[PDB]
Amino acid sequence: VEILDNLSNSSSGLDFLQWMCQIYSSKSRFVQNINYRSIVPPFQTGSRTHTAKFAITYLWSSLINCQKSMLIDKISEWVLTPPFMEDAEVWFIYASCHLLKADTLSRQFVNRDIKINQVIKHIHYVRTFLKICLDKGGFAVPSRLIENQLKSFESRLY
DNA sequence: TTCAACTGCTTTCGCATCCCAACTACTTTTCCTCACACTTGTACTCCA
Repeated sequence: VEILDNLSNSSSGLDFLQWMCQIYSSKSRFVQNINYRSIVPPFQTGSRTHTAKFAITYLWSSLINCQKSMLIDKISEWVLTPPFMEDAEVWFIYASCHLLKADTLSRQFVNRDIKINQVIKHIHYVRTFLKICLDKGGFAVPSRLIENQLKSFESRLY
């Protein structure tokens, strides 16, 4: 919080969470037998079947940071690369990155054969990443309320 | 008097199970720093 809420010559905290998720990337299994001294899982380590909290804070705070910069392609290219096949929160973020492109591009700037179908691609990415998010374990989304927003992107498109 | 397998031959130079390692633990190597129980007088009166 100190780098982001300093704002003077700041890295805004996002290059430091990038530092955390580079050198503490460890897909190793949690051996669950040794007594643990000076480490604890739920806030500072990142084993297999547990995404690290600095990893998902790097995903939330770079989606929100990219929204406020209006580069979403570059986060959507990164989230593509790690298919965390053990959790639903990364897939909700990956579904929500495409919802933001499907939100931004659904203004149409007229009152176009390529402007149409690209939004349909992002709408179909949301409906298929939210489905695989909901098939996983516990991450309860307002899955009705998001469908009201995807249809609203298409009614503006028609 | 014939059928059917065993048969060597196509060119001409030069190209072309055992080991290791990871990280985190627990442990040993010792050396340094003090206390805890014991005891005789002395002190303050004790009873003669």
